[PDB]
Amino acid sequence: VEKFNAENYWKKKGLAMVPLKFPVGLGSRAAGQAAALVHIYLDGSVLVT
Amino acid sequence: MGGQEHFYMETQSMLVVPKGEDQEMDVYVSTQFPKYIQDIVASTLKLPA
Repeated sequence: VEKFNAENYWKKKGLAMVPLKFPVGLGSRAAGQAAALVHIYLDGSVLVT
Repeated sequence: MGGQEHFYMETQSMLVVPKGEDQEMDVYVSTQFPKYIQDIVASTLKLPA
């Protein structure tokens, strides 16, 4: 990229790298609670929500 | 001893409605046995419960 930028005036290439720390978490324990309901019917099939 | 007609004031009534997805069927029936309606409808449609 630096060799390209040295040989060209009206066009420039660029390069960059950034790191990532995305923390995951809500403010409280109550904000993270979840629930579900699962049924098993007599033919063996399952309904989940 | 002779028989007897139930003579429920509401006659046999039902409205069956396909969802349009995965052959889902919502069946609204005047019945005493929703689980039985589920079995015979799914069996006739070759579907899981």
